[PDB]
Amino acid sequence: GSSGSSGHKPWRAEYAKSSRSSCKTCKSVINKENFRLGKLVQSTHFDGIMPMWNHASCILKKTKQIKSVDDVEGIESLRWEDQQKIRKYVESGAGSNTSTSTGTSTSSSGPSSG
Ligand SMILES: [Zn+2]
Repeated sequence: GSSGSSGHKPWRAEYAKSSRSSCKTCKSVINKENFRLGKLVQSTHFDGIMPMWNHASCILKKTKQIKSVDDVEGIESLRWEDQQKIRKYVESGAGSNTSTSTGTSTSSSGPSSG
């Protein structure tokens, strides 16, 4: 795919228009009409960006994920309650019950089929 829009937000916000995608944090299906989050990670090799699809609640529960609501794209399209989950997460100490962990464990990361 071709494009030309300098600058790209790390996180994305938009209601899933399908139920084919499956979260990575919980490894479940993301039914359409739901608020999810996609962690865009640029690569050095030649390959279409891989948006890490994860329930908006699967990420917010984690720590050191989002810096500010400004980093989230399309966040203005999300429902009020949803938009709050972001700002109310980036402003306040990410995570609850002081539950902080270094990223996520490794799961056969490599030969992943698909
Ligand atoms: Zn999930």
